[PDB]
Amino acid sequence: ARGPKKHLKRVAAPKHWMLDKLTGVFAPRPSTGPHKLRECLPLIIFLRNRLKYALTGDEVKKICMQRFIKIDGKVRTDITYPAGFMDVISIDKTGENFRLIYDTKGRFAVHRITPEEAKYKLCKVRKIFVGTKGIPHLVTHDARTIRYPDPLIKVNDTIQIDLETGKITDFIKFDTGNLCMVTGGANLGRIGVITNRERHPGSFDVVHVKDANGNSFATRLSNIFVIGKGNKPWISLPRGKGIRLTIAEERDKRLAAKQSSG
Amino acid sequence: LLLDTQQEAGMLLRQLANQKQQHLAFRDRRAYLFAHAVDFVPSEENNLVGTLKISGYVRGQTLNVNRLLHIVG
Amino acid sequence: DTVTIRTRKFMTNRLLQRKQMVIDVLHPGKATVPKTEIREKLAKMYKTTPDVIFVFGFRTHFGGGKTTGFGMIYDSLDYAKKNEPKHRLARHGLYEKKKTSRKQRKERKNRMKKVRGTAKANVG
Amino acid sequence: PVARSWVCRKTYVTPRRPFEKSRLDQELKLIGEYGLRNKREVWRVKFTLAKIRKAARELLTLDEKDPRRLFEGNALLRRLVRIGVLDEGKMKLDYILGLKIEDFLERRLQTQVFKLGLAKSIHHARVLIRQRHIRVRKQVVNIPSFIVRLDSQKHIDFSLRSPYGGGRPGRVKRKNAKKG
RNA sequence: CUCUCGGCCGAAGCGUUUACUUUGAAAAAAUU
RNA sequence: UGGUGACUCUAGAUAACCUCGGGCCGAUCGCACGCCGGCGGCGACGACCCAUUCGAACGUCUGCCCUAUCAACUUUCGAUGGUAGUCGCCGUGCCUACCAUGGUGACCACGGGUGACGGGGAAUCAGGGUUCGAUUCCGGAGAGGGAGCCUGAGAAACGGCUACCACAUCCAAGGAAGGCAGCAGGCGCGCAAAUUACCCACUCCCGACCCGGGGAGGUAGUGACGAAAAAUAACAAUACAGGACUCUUUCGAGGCCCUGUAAUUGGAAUGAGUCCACUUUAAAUCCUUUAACGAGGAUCCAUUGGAGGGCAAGUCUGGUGCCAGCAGCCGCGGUAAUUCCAGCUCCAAUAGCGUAUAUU
RNA sequence: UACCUGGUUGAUCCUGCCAGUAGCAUAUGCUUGUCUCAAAGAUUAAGCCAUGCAUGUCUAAGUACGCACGGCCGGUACAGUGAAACUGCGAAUGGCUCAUUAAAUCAGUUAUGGUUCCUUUGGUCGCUCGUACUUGGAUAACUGUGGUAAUUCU
Repeated sequence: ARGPKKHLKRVAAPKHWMLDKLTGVFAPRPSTGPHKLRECLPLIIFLRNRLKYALTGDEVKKICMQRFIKIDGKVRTDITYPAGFMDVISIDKTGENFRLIYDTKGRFAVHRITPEEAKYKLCKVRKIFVGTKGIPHLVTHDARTIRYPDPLIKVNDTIQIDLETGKITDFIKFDTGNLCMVTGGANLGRIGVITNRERHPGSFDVVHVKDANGNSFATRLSNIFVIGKGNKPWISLPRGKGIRLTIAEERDKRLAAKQSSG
Repeated sequence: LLLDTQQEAGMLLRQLANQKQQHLAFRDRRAYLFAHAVDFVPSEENNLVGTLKISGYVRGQTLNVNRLLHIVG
Repeated sequence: DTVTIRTRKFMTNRLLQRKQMVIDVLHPGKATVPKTEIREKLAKMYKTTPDVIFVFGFRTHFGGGKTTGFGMIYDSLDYAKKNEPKHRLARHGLYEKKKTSRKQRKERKNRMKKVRGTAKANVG
Repeated sequence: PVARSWVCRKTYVTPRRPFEKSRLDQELKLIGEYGLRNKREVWRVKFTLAKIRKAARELLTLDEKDPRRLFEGNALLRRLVRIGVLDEGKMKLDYILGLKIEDFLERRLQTQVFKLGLAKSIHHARVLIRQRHIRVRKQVVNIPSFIVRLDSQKHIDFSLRSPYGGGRPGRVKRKNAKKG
């Protein structure tokens, strides 16, 4: 390539979008944003495929230009604008609020939230540096750089941010005995308490996490995201409680469902 | 190729011009004429035999005058 | 008489000012129903005027009973005008497409590229 | 690059020995039993059964308490009971291997039509299906190789539009009745 | 297998080092 | 102060410097207009630098086909390393100077070949493997051949320019214009491959931007590459023919199913078609849906191969007479030809089936 | 479906090949009623190319004095829509091909503490002690004058 690519094909598109195979040749290339294109929902896919509000791209556009959609309390007119993890989508005309939280299976679930909860979101800190006349800066996974934070806050910690101000409120520190979710990899979308973190210098730090049903699993530290102080989460949790069901048990559940409602 | 419009006929002319020529073996080794205009100058009208004036293009080989000429029919 | 309209996945788009629905049409004896009739029927079901509703994409099943289409009932005619794809507005005579082919207008464009200034308006 | 799917399978394997009397005669017999168009229908059935047996084989090699063996096996048994080839008592993985070609040809629509007294012959049944006289539940079925499931078998009818079913006589009857 | 610092435990070292096996996280979709 | 596994890191203080081919420190626009003469609320363009995203670009580790009728190769012009530098966005023989004499090699270096772009994959297959991967996804490379540029964040760009070589159009004889390995289409090449069609309706992208544009893309057309489904008839009464159940010493006699011939009938059932309409659709077409017409065998007629053996099916009939020919191989033909050309009959596959080639 | 059959001899058992058999690829022959999908100038010539077309673009928001327009009410600086042209941006994507290229590309893996990065997204943008209730010079589009056989020439 001579420069940067602007196109993305439907086949090369990330799987967790749940795109078709025959509708078109091109997937909607996510605009450069606060989230990496591999692990984000574009507004179009969320609006027309998840919620079905719109049928076509034109219809999606006709909503985004009427200025109804607010992502993190700010009106975005771009249809391909990437909304990622812990991201608050607000439509005021219908009076409906959604938060993008990963499903048990590893996809973006349509998770409805109360307007009280829609006022805040959570942020993992990616880096802390001190720059220009002794001013420390947090840099979160949502690219949000916050000047003058708490000196107690270190890397890999989760902060609660009120969206109206853009300022931090209170934080959960990364420690053994805290509730987590996975943001990337094989165990994506699974929730549990941190068991034990082990350090490897010059490599990724493997973190062990125990489930609600006793299923211990591990991940990389870049993929872990703290949520709860002890056991109780700071946000609402999807219909599937984060505990990954095995296939057989899922089948059983399905059967039960079939039986109950006839 | 269909013939309905002058645009369709133009496509046809173009096709007839740029075409792989099947070289017919008999024509190539001899020298021939098609007649564009024919004039008759009788030596004697009572004889009913005279001089012919076949004007057209030579197409085969180089036409030599010493050689005989055959009119088809 | 023997025509029956049923409405399946029904949803109100308040962000589009319409009522979006799936339509099942039962017509056991006859052919596929003309759109006008179905529009009328839907109107009479949903109390509204037939002028505002649009139906599209009716595919009859093999055998010959069910027909499944999509229909949307807008709130106002103005909203319908503002939100609907323009070819579906042309099926009710609300929109008119230009009679020129693509090729012609490409040619014109390419002509007018070549000349500078006001002379772009003269060449056609 | 286009938005088209190039996925497709061949749904039969042609035999290694093209002329062996045992095989030819056997297949002929099968054909005669279940009224089929050519050898290729039989071969299709054979291929499907073979696939099933492969699936069942590649599961038995795994441990009895291996999850894959359990889940997949259960699925397969469910699928083979739901068509009506196996029995609920004999719903164990080993019994799958002891299936025959004819047991899948029995669950064909044609054969069902023949058995259920809608037709008088197998060919007659086939023709009845083709002409669009036979419906399943409410759906008119034109295809005769349509494999009838166990639950769906209890209502195979004569389709309201057909002369045998509801009414309205066909073309020949119309023609003859309008002579004088 | 263990003395050192902290809350019977976690850090500190390991253990001659591999080869081997098992497990764990990563290994783009489509295809299979 | 703060941070890594580790900084010559970030941040702090001091002395200075700061390019004129110069670095920031808004001489910009739109919307509603309102408050103690003076102050203001949203939004658009901006902007040095931080972050972030999209990336790119350089490295590490391990992983390729054939060849020894390629055994030594690399270093005068950088080969391997050191130091200092130049250049470069940065790390480095990347270049220059000065030093050292290294580096690679039968664990196959170097050289040569490849009917070699690399992967993801495909075909075949018990297990192992063998072969293919120009082809729609990722990465790479080039736009006739080489080379050098401008602008730009990003290009050594070719639907940019500049040369030379090779081609090649218009010329008023002075000059000017080129680049289909984009979509059509043509020539040529060949064993070998589609229309100068319609449309931005979807999928998406670009744009100051809900509005414009897009031979990206979609839709048709051509299409027996290949894959899926699937008609070419079914039934009844007769007349035979079998095979059965009951009764008769047996012969037989009955009403029990099944089978073809029907040079016998008989009406029913249908699609192919023909064809209003609807639907589909950007507009259409197709399919689906449906009015009417549409089936008796001289039709709405099924083909390609074969019939000695391999290998399923004729010592049938005529013709030919080691001729013509057939035959993958074994062989057939020289006057009774089961093998040739025909006729008839039969078999295999069946809307497909032969033949040549690559390969498993 | 972990499969073999004919052919060396007076006959036999062998080694052993040739031939058969089945797929899968391209071509091709004859044949072809319906219907759903569907490859398709790669192989040889990365050979040459008539013609048409494939990258252009405007909002409430950079610059309107084109009567180009119906049109305000008239000294109302600019009502509005708006051809053009300046500017900004895009054209480095996409599409096509497979000629080169053999640890080269590429893949998995790791680094950038050794660099750059349009735009988006977030931060920052009276932190400098030293005519502004508004600066200068042009140049298009326009009018008019032309040149050349001719160009997206000037």
